[PDB]
Amino acid sequence: MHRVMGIETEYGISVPHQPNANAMAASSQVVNAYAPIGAPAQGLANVILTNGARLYVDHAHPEYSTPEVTNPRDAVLWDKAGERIMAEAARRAADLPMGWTIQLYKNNTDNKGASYGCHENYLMNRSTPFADIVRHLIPFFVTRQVFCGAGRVGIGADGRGEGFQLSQRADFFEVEVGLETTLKRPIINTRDEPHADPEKYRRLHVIIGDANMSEIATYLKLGTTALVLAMIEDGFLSQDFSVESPVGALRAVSHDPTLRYQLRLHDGRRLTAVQLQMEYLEQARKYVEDRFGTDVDDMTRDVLDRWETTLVRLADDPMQLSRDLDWVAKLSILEGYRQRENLPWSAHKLQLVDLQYHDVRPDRGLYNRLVARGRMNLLVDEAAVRTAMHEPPNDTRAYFRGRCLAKFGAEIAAASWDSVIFDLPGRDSLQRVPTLEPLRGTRAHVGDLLDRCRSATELVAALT
Ligand SMILES: Nc1ncnc2c1ncn2[C@@H]1O[C@H](COP(=O)(O)OP(=O)(O)O)[C@@H](O)[C@H]1O
Ligand SMILES: [Mg+2]
Ligand SMILES: [Mg+2]
Ligand SMILES: [Mg+2]
Ligand SMILES: [Mg+2]
Ligand code: NA
Repeated sequence: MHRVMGIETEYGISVPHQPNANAMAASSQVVNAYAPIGAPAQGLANVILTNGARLYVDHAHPEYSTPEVTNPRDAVLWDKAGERIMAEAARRAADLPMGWTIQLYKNNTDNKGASYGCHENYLMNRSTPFADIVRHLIPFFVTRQVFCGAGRVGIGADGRGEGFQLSQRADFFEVEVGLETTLKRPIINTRDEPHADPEKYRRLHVIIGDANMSEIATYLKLGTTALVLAMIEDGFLSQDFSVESPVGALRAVSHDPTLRYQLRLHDGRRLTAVQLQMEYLEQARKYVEDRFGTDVDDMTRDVLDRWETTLVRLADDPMQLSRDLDWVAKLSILEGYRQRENLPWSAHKLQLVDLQYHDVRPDRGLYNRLVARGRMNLLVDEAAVRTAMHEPPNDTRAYFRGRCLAKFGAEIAAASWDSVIFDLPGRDSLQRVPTLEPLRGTRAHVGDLLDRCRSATELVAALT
């Protein structure tokens, strides 16, 4: 599989025993405690890291945005590195004089009414009609939470309805299509800031997904979506999967973790979320055969196979997926508490456990404690994750960005997705090197050049 993509994750943040601590100040401490090993991004803390990622305060939250990658396995890897970066940043923040003790959560709600975002970004061709993107992604986004959901205790935006639901974010979305990300949240966000030539490219800005801990969930989330987008772009999909009341269906699907809720399609068909997902899987399979046949790459085949297998197991018995899906693993933990301690779904302790699942600390987060016991299926190994904290992917412009920050960090004034700004001794003016093509500036393009250059001056000279 090959499509430029990236994940932004806004982290939940709290300062224990300082319950009214200013969240912007706490977020700033986190980012500023990690900033010694990045460069300012082009008045809150906002930096680029040597792995090509952005780390910044997005109003009330610290946010980590992966470098651009080309496939869902690398998306998992550099997104997981972001969890390690957040944990280390909070650890370092506490070591600084007057530093606060700050807890961070890779989730989407504080269970107190606030909701924050885990955004997926997908490079698309400008020539794809946005109406087609909307028509074909709304039913997919409504139903993919049967394997993408992270689980949530509490029903409704204020979390006071009693029960468990598939997704953290479903209750906070109110419209089908629109521009905002924090109010009147739209299933299809229309932000158009491509960080590339807008005549050729669109960055599809997806805001509906829960942050996932499980690598299988993040992999399926990004991979299945990317396959659906390939069908949209070519014009492959003939069927109209439109659902009658998309916002209502998003919530109803989430509120039924038995996976029996039947959606009403515009054509009167009644399908479960799993069944509509199966119709997307079967279309994906016909599309890959028609465009690739037996020449399908191994990662595309793996995503197709895992997507199909997961849907069959969800239909048979979702609990056999506890090593794979966040909502299933979390539900398993929660049902254990309900059995051991005779707790109803409204018990406050279950909302604490819900949040603990997402704690970035290796010994305190419940997902991390499952991984420590080898109880979750993983796609990458920890050695690779640690490397990915500091080194970029080799096959996007993040390579050029991250390696320049590592090797020429003394001469970088700022950087962003679309440029690196150099300060050369003896040159009066700052030197802006644009990086407009997401697939230029790879190790194949510039690895040897960067190896050879001993200074930013030699690099900048070579590029003009
Ligand atoms: N042209 C593109 N196509 C797809 N992903 C992109 C593109 N440019 C940047 N990205 C990815 O988009 C995300 C941008 O993060 P951020 O700056 O937080 O975006 P936002 O403008 O939504 O806040 C990153 O994960 C980055 O890798
Ligand atoms: Mg962002
Ligand atoms: Mg944000
Ligand atoms: Mg975003
Ligand atoms: Mg932006
Ligand atoms: Na936002």
